[PDB]
Amino acid sequence: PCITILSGHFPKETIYARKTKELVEEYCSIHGYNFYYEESEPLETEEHALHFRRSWIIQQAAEKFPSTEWFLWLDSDVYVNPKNKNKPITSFIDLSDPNILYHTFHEAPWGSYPINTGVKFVHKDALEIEKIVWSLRNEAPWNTFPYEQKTVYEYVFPRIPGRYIVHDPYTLNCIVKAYPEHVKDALFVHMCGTSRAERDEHMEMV
Ligand SMILES: [Mn+2]
Repeated sequence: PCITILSGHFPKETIYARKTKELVEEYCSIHGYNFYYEESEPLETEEHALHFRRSWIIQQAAEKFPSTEWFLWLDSDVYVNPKNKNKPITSFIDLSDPNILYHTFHEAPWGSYPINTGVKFVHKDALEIEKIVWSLRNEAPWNTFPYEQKTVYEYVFPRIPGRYIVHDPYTLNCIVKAYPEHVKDALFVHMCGTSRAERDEHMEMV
């Protein structure tokens, strides 16, 4: 399928995010995926609004790449494992069921929520849903942690029974501290919960 990977970060001075951007862009070039990257400074800078911004950036990606079938959001703290950069996304996940609108990933047993949306596949037919997710950013309880992640799991999922899958995260949302043993074989490696300087240091070793 036509896949558009999207992400974003501000400011440009944040080195780890420059590096993850580079690796994602390279990965897209290898497999012919579209790549959308939001470099603008957010107008709403509170923690909740920052987390929700992915559901606004997806519309940017849809406008730029109208032929997209699958949108793939990656946090700026996610990168493509160099060992696996020559392998397409479809070698790791089956996107053939026409009924699915979201592919998401758990973070068990080490995490704190049933899904981790640092990596999130959204079908083109869920763009109007993402518009709703964005609209909920300033309404309780969706404006409370974990924000868009809670909104997807607790607002969206109940309303689309059978049209989402929660997958093991070992290859596609491979949280570094939680699944160190799987990092080597992952496609998407997720530097979740760590500081900027810690991320800079990790990326230097990549
Ligand atoms: Mn993250």
